[PDB]
Amino acid sequence: PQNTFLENIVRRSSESSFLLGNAQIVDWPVVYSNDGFCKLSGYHRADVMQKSSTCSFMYGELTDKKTIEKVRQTFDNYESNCFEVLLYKKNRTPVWFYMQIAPIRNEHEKVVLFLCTFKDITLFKQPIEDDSTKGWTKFARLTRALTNSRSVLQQLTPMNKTEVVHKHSRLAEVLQLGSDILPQYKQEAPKTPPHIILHYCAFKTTWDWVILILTFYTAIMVPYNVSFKTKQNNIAWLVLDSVVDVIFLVDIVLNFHTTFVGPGGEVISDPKLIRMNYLKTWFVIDLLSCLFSSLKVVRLLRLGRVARKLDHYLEYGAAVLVLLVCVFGLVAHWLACIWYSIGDYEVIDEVTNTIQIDSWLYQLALSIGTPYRYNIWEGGPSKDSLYVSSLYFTMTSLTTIGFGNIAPTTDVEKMFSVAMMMVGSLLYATIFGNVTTIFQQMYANTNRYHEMLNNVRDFLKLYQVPKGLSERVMDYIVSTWSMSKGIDTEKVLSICPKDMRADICVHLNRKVFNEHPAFRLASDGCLRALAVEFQTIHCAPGDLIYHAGESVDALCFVVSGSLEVIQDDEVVAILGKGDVFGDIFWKETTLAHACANVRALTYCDLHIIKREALLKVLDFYTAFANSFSRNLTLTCNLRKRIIFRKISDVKKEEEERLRQ
Amino acid sequence: PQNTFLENIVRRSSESSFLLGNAQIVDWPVVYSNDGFCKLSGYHRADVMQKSSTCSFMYGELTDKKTIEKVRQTFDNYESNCFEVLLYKKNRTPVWFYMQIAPIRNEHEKVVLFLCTFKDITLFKQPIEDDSTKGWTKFARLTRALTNSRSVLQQLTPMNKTEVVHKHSRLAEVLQLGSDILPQYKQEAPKTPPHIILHYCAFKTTWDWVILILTFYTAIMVPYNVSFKTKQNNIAWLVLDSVVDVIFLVDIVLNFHTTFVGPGGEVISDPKLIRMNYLKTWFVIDLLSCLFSSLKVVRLLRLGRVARKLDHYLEYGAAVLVLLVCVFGLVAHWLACIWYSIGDYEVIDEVTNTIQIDSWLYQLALSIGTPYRYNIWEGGPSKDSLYVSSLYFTMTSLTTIGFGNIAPTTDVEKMFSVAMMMVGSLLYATIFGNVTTIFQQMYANTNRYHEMLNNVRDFLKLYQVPKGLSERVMDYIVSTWSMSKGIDTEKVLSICPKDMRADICVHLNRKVFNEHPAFRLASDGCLRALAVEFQTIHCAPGDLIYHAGESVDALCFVVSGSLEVIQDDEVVAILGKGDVFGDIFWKETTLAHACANVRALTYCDLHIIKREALLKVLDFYTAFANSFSRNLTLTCNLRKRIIFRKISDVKKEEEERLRQ
Ligand SMILES: [K+]
Ligand SMILES: [K+]
Ligand SMILES: [K+]
Ligand SMILES: [K+]
Ligand SMILES: [K+]
Repeated sequence: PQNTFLENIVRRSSESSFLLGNAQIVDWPVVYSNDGFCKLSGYHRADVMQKSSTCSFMYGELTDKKTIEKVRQTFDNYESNCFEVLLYKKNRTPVWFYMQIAPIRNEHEKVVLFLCTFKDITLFKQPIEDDSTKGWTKFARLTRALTNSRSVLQQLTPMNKTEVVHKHSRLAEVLQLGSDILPQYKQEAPKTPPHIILHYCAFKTTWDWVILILTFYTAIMVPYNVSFKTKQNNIAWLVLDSVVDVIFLVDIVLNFHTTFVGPGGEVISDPKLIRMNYLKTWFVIDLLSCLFSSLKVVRLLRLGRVARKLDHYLEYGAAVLVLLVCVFGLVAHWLACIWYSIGDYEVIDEVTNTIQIDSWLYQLALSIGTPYRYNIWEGGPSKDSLYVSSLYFTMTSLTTIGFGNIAPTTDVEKMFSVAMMMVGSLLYATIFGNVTTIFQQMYANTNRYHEMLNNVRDFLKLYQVPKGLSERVMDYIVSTWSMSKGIDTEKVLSICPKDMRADICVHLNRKVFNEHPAFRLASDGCLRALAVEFQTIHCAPGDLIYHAGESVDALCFVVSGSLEVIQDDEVVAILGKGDVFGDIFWKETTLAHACANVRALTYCDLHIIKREALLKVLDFYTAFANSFSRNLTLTCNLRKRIIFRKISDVKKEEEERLRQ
Repeated sequence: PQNTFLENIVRRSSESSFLLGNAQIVDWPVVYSNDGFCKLSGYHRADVMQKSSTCSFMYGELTDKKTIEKVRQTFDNYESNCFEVLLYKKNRTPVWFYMQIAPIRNEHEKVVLFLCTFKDITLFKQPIEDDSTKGWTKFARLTRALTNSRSVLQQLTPMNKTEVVHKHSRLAEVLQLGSDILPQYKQEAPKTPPHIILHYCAFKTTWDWVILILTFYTAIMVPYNVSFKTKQNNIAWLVLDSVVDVIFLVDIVLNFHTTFVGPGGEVISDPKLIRMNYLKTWFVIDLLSCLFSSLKVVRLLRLGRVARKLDHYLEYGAAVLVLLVCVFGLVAHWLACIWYSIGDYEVIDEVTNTIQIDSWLYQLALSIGTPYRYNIWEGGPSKDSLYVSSLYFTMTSLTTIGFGNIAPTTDVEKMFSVAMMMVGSLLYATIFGNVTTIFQQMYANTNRYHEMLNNVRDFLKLYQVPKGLSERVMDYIVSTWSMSKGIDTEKVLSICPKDMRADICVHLNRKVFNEHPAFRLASDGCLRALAVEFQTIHCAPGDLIYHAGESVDALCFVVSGSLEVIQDDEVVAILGKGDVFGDIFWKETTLAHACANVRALTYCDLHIIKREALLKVLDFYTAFANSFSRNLTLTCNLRKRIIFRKISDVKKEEEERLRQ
């Protein structure tokens, strides 16, 4: 979903000098300048920007005031016209210009920009200049000013009294561009020329699936008709072939309207190139396949379409397995057809008029019960029995089972079965390799988890870590792999450079920004920085976050669970569900000693930010630092001690005081 | 094993304002405050904490002194009562409050906290105020003070003379909460509602195994009865089916009392949701299976339970192999049943009254010796021979052996055996893939070791490292892989963020803390820092730790073996089993030159700490730095030289002195 607007303007331009300027802002500042206006006026594309689009920076002394009034009025209310003005270049050279103001609409019909096309008509008019010494100086400059608009555009009548003709041509140009000057500045979808269908359309995929099914049907049925002679010839079967043939012809015609995917880029929608691409790639095979025994067997070339279209599916693992099973079936069928052809050729020698005992057809006739008769020769098995027998034999010989009811006994059958085995071994090996790769795909991840589990267990066993601490480590490993399922956040967030990382981190830390009053006067950039700098931790019951002597260097926000801050074996604070603790880092500049132990009661969830990152962020943004200081109050400051004296000690010391 | 105490209090609360305060500490400081007390008094949950739970910070001028005496007495000795007091909000607004003090017991019946529930009865009493100008000001505030306790709690009789009714309701509320106010603050185990059994209980796993065995039995026996017609019908077999059916009905009833595991969380024990979950997931299959040929064959739907329950076992590698072997056996049995059904249907055409020679049953009858008789038709093989023959054939066709005694010869048998082969190829490929994955699991680790071994050997051979140094490198590689078995401590310790790392490191370095007088006045935090900062090394006989010019930058503790410090080819120190050497880093601030070579005599073990980490730790903790300086004496200081003059030189120079 691009926003191709400059590309359309320059494609339509044919070497123009458009001067896109903003509309909603006062004075209509210039936003963009083509590198054709840098030569028509001498102003580079670094000072023309942010200047008024009324060309107030090129208005001089003898400029027409009334044209200034007209252009001011045209800019005032949104309308398009055409004017001829007399401006000055960077060298204070008087030059006549043609201006073609036109507004450009937004997505929902709003004026956003004002496109100002400029043309040069210096040689086409009389630019009277005062600082001249000879008459010829009034002529040569005309050739100097106009070079790409005289010998290129209007050179058929470059002689006098043609100025009115030039004005008429300019008027015709400006009148017949009603919709060409408004390309609808908007983020639109890709567009295609008429009578062109997208290769990824909803209709095209269904057409491709239909073509695949029909190609499979042809591959199944053509060898059967070639080998078993069919010879039924109904009217309910000769029309299906014709329907399939006309469908394939329709597909050949329709493939000329397909958007070829570019070499690493995106779709290409130029009919002058798609035709040539198809002709050079795959117009010979398609024509040959869709054109006697040879004419009817050449139709197996339709598998080229299946080979071409199966590229995205071949990436997967199960799709290759299904494809291999299908080709296994088709190969078995084709070998069955060849085997029956051999068996039919071998029986009944024609030089003599006897029947061969060697052929598998005669042995099959003995084993079924229907023998041959007559001596022309008639009898034998039915037409279904022959095909079922052939398929059964070629399936015994491809799966490496080989029962032995139907087996080669003639010289030709043996040297054909040798090739059958040579092909079948490779096919079977391919299937086995695909299956084992498919299994390894998932057992790789499972073994990756179990290897870490076993390594941790063996490390704990080796260094004789006492029971009660090994159990906690094992439970933590199991629990974290159950919760996260092996998905590491850092590896995923390393990808997607820092435009989606900030948004993802803001979403992850939404519970400490939405439900906390401190992060309420923060700009988007500051929130992005804080979100990418927090990181979060998960606790377990009994785990300690800070001990009695650790250095507090992180502000911790509690979003789930409950914490217990205990000092001198006495509970002094209970936290949970929206409490912040730690130390006041931004105004102390000294790491302190955690005065109390912070234990976890239930399964907690903390969003802790390190000291250095927080200080860096608060130093970069000044106003937010003041807001953060004013609006944040820690519910448990782990720097100062709470002074108290226990009741049991009071009662114990009272007795001693009474004694003395 | 959570400590859900606040959750129980807030669940029982029904929008109360409990004010949990400590008990063992004098004045009973407030520990936790609900975010319902921040509006009943205006005190935020940042200044109410660490204040006396006697509400001394809200006691005003006209507060009842006698109620103060009662609450002081109630806090003095551990007892629970209820009082009505007249307190002040943050805006000095007189407000009547109901206080419901109650102690909370520890695990072993000890008073720990004092829960003080508060209620507002402002509109329910007459709060006389002095700073008033009109009578109506005495009424509107009543609507302002009470909003969530008048229109929500008591709105059925909001008229005069109902104050006594309100007092009676309050007394009834306080009297009938004897056990609800004491949730036994304690780290307890998960609890379940009555008549609910844990899904991981010791009984549930046995029940699941029994159900698995019975499902396997049904899958084995139902097709046999369907296909071979059985027709024995004893009284010792019709009751086993009934017993299994009632057992499965009992299981269907009992599965309504199972704790479903939450989506990523832990068990869910709400009967109103487990029932709906079971009904939506798996109540149709279970009902259909446990309900003619169809009614007796639908029982194979019981395999859904096996499919569901086998999720944790499917992770392993050998369990999948056992499952695949079992399904191989069951598939062979089912194909045997189908094969016998086909063979029985084919023999003896019923249109005529003859016997078919094609069927495998007739060929089997010929090969055994028992033929068919009569022409109704009687004879043939026994009932055991038919089943053994069918199983043998379908096992020859699944293992890709295919002897050929029993093989398809009829049209139906061939087109059934084709499907048999199509299934068997995939099954056999699956088994092979599983086996090779299982082998690769362990050969991956073995090859990982051998690849490093070969790389080291080839690197030593390539750069022609002289013999006597390559041998030492190879011996070190072999010895360290024998001792550690490929278990890297750093990779294991990277996991388990810094709460178990400190404990593990303290345990690993226990031999330098317990058996050394220097680490005897160290707090837990300092020991944790030192333990996580040491790292340890293993030596070999002949290896040198420090040379004659290296920079000493580590304090080394010897815990096993013996060291030899030699200077000028003379032994000047022997160390071992509790000796510390190195340099005095904390008061020199200059890296020195090791004055002597420290060789290893036996297989040593050192716990060496780098200079930077030790200095950082000793700079963070001040008192421990003084204790460490006072209590540590190095047995071999590798900064100062020992001045000595050898005896052999004395004797040699004596002769020269006598000569001159
Ligand atoms: K075989
Ligand atoms: K294999
Ligand atoms: K094989
Ligand atoms: K065989
Ligand atoms: K045989």
